[PDB]
Amino acid sequence: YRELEAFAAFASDLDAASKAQLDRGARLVELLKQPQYSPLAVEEQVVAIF
Amino acid sequence: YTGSAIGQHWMYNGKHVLIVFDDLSKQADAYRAISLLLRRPPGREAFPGDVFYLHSRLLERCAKLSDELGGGSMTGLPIIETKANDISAFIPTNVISIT
Amino acid sequence: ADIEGAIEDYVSSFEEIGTVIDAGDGIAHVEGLPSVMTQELLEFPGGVLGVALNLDEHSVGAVILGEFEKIEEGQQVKRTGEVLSVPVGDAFLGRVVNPLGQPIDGQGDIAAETRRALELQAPSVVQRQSVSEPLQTGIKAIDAMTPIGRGQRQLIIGDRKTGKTAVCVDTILNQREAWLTGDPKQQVRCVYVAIGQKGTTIASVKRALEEGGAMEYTTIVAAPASDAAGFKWLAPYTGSAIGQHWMYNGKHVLIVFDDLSKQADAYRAISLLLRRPPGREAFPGDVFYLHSRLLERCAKLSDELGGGSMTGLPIIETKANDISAFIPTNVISITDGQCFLESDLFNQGVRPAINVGVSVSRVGGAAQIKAMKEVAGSLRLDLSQYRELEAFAAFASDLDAASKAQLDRGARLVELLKQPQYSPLAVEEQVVAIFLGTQGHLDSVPVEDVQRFESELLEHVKASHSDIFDGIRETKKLSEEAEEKLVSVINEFKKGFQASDGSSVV
Amino acid sequence: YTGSAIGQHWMYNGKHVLIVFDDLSKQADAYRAISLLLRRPPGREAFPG
Amino acid sequence: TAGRVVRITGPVVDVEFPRGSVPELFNALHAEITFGALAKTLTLEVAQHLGDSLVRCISMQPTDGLVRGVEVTDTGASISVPVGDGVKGHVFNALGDCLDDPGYGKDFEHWSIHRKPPAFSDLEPRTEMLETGLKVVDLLTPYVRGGKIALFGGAGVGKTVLIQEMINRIARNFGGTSVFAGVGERTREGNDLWVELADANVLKDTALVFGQMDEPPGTRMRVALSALTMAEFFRDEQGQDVLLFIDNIFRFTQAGSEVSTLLGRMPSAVGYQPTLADEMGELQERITSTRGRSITSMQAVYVPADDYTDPAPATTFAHLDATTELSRAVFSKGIFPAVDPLASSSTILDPAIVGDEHYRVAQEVIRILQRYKDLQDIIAILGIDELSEEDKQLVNRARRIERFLSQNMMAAEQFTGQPGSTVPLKETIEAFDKLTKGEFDHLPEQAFFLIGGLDDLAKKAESL
Amino acid sequence: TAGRVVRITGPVVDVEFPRGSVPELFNALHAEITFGALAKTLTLEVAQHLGDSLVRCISMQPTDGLVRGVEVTDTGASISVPVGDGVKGHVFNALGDCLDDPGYGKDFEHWSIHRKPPAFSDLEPRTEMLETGLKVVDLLTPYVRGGKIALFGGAGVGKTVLIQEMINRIARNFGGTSVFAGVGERTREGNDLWVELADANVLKDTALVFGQMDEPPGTRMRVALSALTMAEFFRDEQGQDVLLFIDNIFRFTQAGSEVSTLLGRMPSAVGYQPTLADEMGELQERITSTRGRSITSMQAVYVPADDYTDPAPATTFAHLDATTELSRAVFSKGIFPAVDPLASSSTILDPAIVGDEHYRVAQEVIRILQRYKDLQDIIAILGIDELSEEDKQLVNRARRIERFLSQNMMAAEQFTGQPGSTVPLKETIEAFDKLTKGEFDHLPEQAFFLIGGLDDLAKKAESL
Amino acid sequence: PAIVGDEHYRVAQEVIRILQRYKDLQDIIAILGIDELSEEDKQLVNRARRIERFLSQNMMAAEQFTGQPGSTVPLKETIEAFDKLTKGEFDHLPEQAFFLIGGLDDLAKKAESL
Amino acid sequence: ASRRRAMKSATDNADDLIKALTLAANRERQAQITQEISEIVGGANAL
Ligand SMILES: Nc1ncnc2c1ncn2[C@@H]1O[C@H](COP(=O)(O)OP(=O)(O)OP(=O)(O)O)[C@@H](O)[C@H]1O
Ligand SMILES: [Mg+2]
Repeated sequence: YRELEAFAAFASDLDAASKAQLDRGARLVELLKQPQYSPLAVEEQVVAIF
Repeated sequence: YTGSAIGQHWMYNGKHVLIVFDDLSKQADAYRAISLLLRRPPGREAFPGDVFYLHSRLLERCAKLSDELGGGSMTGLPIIETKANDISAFIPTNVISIT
Repeated sequence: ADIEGAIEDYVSSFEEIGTVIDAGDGIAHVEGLPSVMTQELLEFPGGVLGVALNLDEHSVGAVILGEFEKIEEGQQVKRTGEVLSVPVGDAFLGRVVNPLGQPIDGQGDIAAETRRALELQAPSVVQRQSVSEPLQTGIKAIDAMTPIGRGQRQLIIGDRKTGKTAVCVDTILNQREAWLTGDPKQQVRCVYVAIGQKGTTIASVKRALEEGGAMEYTTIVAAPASDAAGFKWLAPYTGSAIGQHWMYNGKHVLIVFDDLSKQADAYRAISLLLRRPPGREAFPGDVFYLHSRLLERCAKLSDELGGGSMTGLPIIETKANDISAFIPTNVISITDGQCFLESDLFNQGVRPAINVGVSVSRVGGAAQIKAMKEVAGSLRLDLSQYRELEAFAAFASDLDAASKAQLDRGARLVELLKQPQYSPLAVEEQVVAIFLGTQGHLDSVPVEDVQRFESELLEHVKASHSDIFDGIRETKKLSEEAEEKLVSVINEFKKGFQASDGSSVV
Repeated sequence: YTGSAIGQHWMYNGKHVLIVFDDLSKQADAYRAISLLLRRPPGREAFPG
Repeated sequence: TAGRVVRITGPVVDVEFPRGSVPELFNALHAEITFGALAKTLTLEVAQHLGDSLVRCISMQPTDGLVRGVEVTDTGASISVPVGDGVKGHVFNALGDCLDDPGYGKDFEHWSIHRKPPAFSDLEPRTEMLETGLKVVDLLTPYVRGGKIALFGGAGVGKTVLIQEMINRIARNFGGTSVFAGVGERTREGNDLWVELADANVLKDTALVFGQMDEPPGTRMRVALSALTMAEFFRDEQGQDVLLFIDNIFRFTQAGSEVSTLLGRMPSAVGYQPTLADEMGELQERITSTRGRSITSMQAVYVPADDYTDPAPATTFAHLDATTELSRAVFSKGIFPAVDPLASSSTILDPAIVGDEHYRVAQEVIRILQRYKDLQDIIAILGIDELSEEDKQLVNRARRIERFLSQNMMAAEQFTGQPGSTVPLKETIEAFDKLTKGEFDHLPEQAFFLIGGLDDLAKKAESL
Repeated sequence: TAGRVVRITGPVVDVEFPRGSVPELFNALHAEITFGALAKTLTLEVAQHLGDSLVRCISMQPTDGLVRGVEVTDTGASISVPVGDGVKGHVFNALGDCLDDPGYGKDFEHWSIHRKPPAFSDLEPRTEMLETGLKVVDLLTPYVRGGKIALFGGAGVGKTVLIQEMINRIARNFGGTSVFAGVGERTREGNDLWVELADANVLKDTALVFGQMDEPPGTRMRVALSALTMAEFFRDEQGQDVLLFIDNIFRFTQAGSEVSTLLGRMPSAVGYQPTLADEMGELQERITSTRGRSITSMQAVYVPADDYTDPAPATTFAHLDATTELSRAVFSKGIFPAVDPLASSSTILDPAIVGDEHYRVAQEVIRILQRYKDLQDIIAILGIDELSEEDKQLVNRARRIERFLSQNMMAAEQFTGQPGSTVPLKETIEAFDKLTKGEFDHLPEQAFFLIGGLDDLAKKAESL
Repeated sequence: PAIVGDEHYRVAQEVIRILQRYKDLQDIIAILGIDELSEEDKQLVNRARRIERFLSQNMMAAEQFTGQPGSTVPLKETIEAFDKLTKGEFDHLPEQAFFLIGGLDDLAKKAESL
Repeated sequence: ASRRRAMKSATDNADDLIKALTLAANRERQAQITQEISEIVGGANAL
């Protein structure tokens, strides 16, 4: 996703597969965001990544 | 090394330790100061030749001991402050080759 | 215990004459001279002179001031008893002198009014006054965008063969009009300190000043490349001493140092030969202190101390236009403003090759007469806009009308700031020239003819409508009546101006 | 220098020689080593003056 | 008991003392220069012990005229600077000697300039923000109480006027005091600052300590510490919040490097002293908030070669909590304090320390200003007519936002007559919230210039 | 009375003398090497007085074979060289020993190799152009008759070829005396020069002094001074116009640097001796002309590491009236003589001297080439068609001007095979005026390559 | 060629030539991208990317990192594959197919997967 | 429109290249200063 976003920053249009990749990455990156001083137990981490 | 000794005492007693160093870049600079005041000829980036040693000797003691020695462990989380994302600099590369 | 007492008595036991125990490369070590003081002037048997820069418990390390080969081990060294001092007075105007004040032009001896130590302290913060009166350089770029006020330190910084000495010699020449008036409050004196320049280059500078009539108020402190490092190191302080004698008496002085890069090299050589610890680029730890002590003498004294001033124009030669080098950084931090002269602009036809932009004068508007401040206020922004829009010279057709107007205005302001060598412009002529451009009166002239149009219109105003120039010089501001008259004269002249391409102007 | 001497013996006897020095850069490094071990103060790039 | 000068190597002087009376490190010794033209009382700061009872010292005055074997008298204490309310309103040098009224302050209490930073247990664990009362600072680049703030700029961007503004605000709002540490200060600029502060009548709230460039590197290195000693006295004893200016910190670093070279130490990194970080910490870490009182600091930092990776700024910036960058473009647009809203930054501007609403409003303002800066190229080259309706609306919002970041600064009173404004932070957040939501984007642009908040905005709008 | 070698370290030898007989600085001492294969009389030059009657000397011949304790005799005078009309037509080494006829000058007048430069009173600027027949030199960097000329260039960019060409162009049509100083250059070049001068019957008016690079550092330091002493004898004692070619003057400073550390001097800048400027100024200011007696000096200068910011070239630039800066970029492009049109300069290129017509064409050529240099960045990446029409036409003009600045030089017949050419100054001015105005824009680029004038340009264009 | 054979040396030299040309074109690729190159150079850069990625391989020691088992490619197959790559016989396959693939057969497998 | 997008991308790439080259140039400048100081002080230590 980190390179597909750079490609899409200037690509006129994207295929359905590329759109799916971009839409999944833009949500995975948001998921990995985490507030300071708020560690998550391993169970909660695995659920969130699930 | 004070932190590493404190951690090693627990490590060899069968307990698990987590040692953090914010930041080993400032230790390298400090040792550069001592080594230059001792007039030891510098190397790359004005660091002494044994600067790598300074860190490896440090970070090489963070180990997962065998069951024969109690099974303790010490996990190192050294912090390096790169300068403008220069991950190819001297101290960053040294600590990446150690870690 | 008693051993310590005997040693104390022996040490407290101490004309005084020493002996040269070591000599070489311009440095001589002098055993003895227990009462020598740092930077004392020592005299050697052959008439040679030295400066006791190092004082160890063993020997005095003295830099020999030229004529070094006559020094031998065992020669009797005699101390002068006084620190480095130079003669000073009005007799130094029109004379060429080595850093010790001894003439080298071959004319008669100089009638010294007094002797000044080279290391007298600079005026303190409370002895100074705000830099508030212009020092007209005659260079449109400097006087319009990086003004130099009396008491300011303006660093001419640039690569080799870029126009630095030309700018400074033009500055010196431009003071002739102020000299002839005879008023000490306008009358500006000049000292041109040549460090490491070849003798014929100093002679060419002398020729330029003399043909331009400047030498009746200008002094040259010459430390040619031949002279020992001691002279190349002391020459700026000799010039500063002369300028300070003139300054504390109420006169206004312009000190040009050409180049401080060569003073730093001389001091580096002396220090390294003296085994002083080197720093970056092998310079001793006190090179910044060297140049600061040199340039902080320049100041404008409070009216309690006569109101005199000394304006510095330190020239420094960069390498590959690297202004981050050690001496450039030190002098840039020391000085009040910088004229960055670049070779790329010089080749492109910008003359003097001042990079308007990075070049700045911290005194700013306080060093401009009201007329220049009003007319030249918009010049900087217009040039900035032109330099931002220059990439569109190829596609101007697609630019907005205002952007095209800005581009055309800038392409003519840049020509307006061009100026031939040794042709300084009085302040009123500069005011009129910048008026021609900033007010758009050049918008109708071809870019190829802006220079000649300026020159011819200035000559026309001088010959026939001199009222404008007299008004500007007497009032220091361009009055509305004078502005209207100048616009009328511009329009009348444009009818009689023959463009290079045969076109016409309206 | 040994190769140059061996070649020079033939050269001064009227014969044509062709000397190849692979690498003069490694000679400079060796001379630097000798000088630094003799404690000559080095010049630029740590090489002997 | 007194020593003898045995070596003079420029600023460095070696002094031999009796076996039992060698001075300790950083002691101040006095040595007489008797030559008439250069008569002086050199202050030498002991820097090293060379053995055999020789101590190597850095001369705080030029050593020209000094003679071998001249008596050197130890003062028994480090370089001591006068402290007290009596130091306010005057100008001192790095050695505590008054420069405008010589002999003044010799009877005050004298504090050693070498003092340990506050004990570890005495430090405040939570970073409190300094409500300056300036819209732009309190919104986009909030200063940290007891912290350090970079101050980029130059001549013609109102740096001196902003310094006057901060002096006024610390003096009136917080009832505090200011100390201006002119490290490497141009004597012309020192005199200009002195007369401008006297004219503004804020010198009475400020103590000036100028380590002039013409002085050897020792004074330029110790002037920052002397000013910080005065600030520490105002903090710990007088119980006042202090604002310590340093212009320029890079010159303190450079003086330290030059001294290190003079003493013979091998240079490190790019030629700086091996102890660069140690000196920088000893200086900055004394600038902190303790026992409820804080020494805030505004430091002008020179980045050599425009390189933020050079060890000087790299070590300085490890300590700076905020950055304020004054720009020519903003200044020419008539906006005072002339802070560039985008280049300037603050490390306390996180939703954890400042409120969530504050962070949201600041981020919206930053976004609008960034978009306006991006469209500035189009506006200048093709004209505003090319912009779309949304782009024109955003430009209208951004013009007024950036003009509202301007403020009728207290320092401007002397030049205009109207009193300076002190907008409470809540009012600033609310006003900029409204501006980004566009509740005022219909008012004329001239209404937002130099006004103190929201009620002043309404009153000036009604005036127009 | 005689000395005694105490310490030998490469080219530096320390000699201990009795107390009352220490030789003066720059005196010449004689030692003896008795080893059969290397037997000789070794000339030492006193460089320092170390104390305790020890002097430290540079060896003018290799010290191989020298034995500690070997007697050293003092000549009582500095190294002296023969002077007179006799030196013309002969080959000398740095010590004044004739090579092509050993023992030739032993009975001539001998002058000390060391002497002060003429006083500032005698100096007068020179402003007469020396037309040489090369397009680039005559147009952009006019040479000064009686002034100082230099040929800067990195390693192997054609300094020797160009200096030989200018010998051919000036000396061969010049009635006065000429002196060549082969300071630390290739011996093959010197031998070829000697053979060429003998064949052209110019040797009888030329005195050659060689200290080529096979010699130890002392000979390279002092060969320049020896040749220059011959030059000043021809100047002051005969009032005759003199040419002093020096190839290569940088070797003087380099030899100084080689012995700098052995003499006890701390290194400076990039490994150079601290006395670089002093020594090179002492040598250079002797080369100047004095009113009524002119030395037209032409000295090649080497640029170490191909870096024009190196201290030696940078300090040499100040001693020169005309400067032809060769560059490896132009050489790689194939534009021989490889002169850099932009970096090169001449102090006589003034509209008040060369005439406004010459100056205008020179400045137009410089402007065109500078614009082309700026555009080369865009062209290599964006392409040529993306430039402005005016800039595209200027690029064409600039390429043709760069290739026309090339010339088939007489001494470069070996490089190209074709014979050389002499382009009159007026023809050069007209040709470059036309090029800048575009009257030759329609011809192909190769028509201008290695072509000596307009007639040859037309011939080549018709050939292509 | 006297040791590894004429075919091996020829294929190696052609691969090195293509990669050197790609490196020389990096200066333009970084700014303007692939679009502005000449058509011959465009084709060269495409097969250069494919060659650069095909030189990648899934090593056994990499399993512990990637999980995918390592692969061994004999010399003959490597020579044939890179000869085909240089001749352009695989310019129609996506670049993603050549990551860590190790072989012609497995290359076809991954291409079918994509 | 395609030219606009391509040249915006080219300008961004050139800005990134300028940043990377400025970082590299600063690193080389610092390295040159450190190396020169090392040579100077190494000569000094040997005296
Ligand atoms: N304003 C100008 N217009 C035209 N030519 C100029 C101008 N200023 C300088 N020049 C020319 O530029 C060349 C170098 O000028 P100048 O002597 O001022 O250089 P400099 O920067 O002092 O260099 P340096 O002393 O290092 O040689 C000379 O040919 C001089 O005639
Ligand atoms: Mg000059």
